[PDB]
Amino acid sequence: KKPGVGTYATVDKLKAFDVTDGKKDAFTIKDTVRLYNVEEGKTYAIAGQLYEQSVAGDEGSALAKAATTVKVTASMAKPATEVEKTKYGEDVKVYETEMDLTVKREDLTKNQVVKDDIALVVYEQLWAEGTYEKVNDTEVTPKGKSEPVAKHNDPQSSSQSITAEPQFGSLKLTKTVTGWEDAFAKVARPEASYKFTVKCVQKGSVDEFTLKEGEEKTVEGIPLGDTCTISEDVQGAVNQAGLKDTVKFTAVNGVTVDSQVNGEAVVKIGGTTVANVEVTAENSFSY
Repeated sequence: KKPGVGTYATVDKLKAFDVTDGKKDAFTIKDTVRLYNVEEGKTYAIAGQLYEQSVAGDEGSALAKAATTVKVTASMAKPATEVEKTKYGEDVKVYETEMDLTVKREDLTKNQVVKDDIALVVYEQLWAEGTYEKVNDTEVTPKGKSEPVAKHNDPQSSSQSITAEPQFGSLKLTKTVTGWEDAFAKVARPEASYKFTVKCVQKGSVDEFTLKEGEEKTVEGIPLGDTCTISEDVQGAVNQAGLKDTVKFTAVNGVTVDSQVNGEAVVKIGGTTVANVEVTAENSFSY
């Protein structure tokens, strides 16, 4: 029997949190530390670090760090999990304590649009009594070449994983028509089909579709703060109506829509601000 260490990471009792929550400036990862086959009455040092998964273990890349000393006692004992017993034996003695790892929301988002879930992971080390020169509240200083007696530096650990989950916005587009003239039209008004392409730059999306007059289409899952472009096939509209088409874009809820070329709009979907945006493209036909 040799000492071991394990961890279970949570945020507000859960395995994920909303990283695009503007009301939060930081998040606290509860790092529940499980000490295996340690000696009652000895004083160990423990350290934890929080990393984004792709750089997990890279010194300099830590989002948060914590360190402390723990004098192991019987009152800390907790029942072993089946996973713990499988690894360490059915008689493994488990002692539990905890530390907090607090990360600033801006160190996750970089104050930029968040496209995808950010995978996080907690690493932990256990240091035996006398093996560390000192401990501050972030790091254990070794005695020269000394090392922890156990580590849990496991980047694929589900137990130590946390997901920083972004929320998403959406864009609804509705087509309207004014100025139709049967003398010039080449199709029946209710059969006219108006072609659009909606692109969202941070999402990396291209959605092509048609709307008849009065129809709508929604593009979902747009990163908050994304820039979205809407492009109509204006010549296709002109060909069907037999008239010039001035496309007039509007949006509800005070959202601005910019149009620098006829049939082209740019709109922001949320902030880095309204998240479910609704735009109307009016095909204003005239001779």
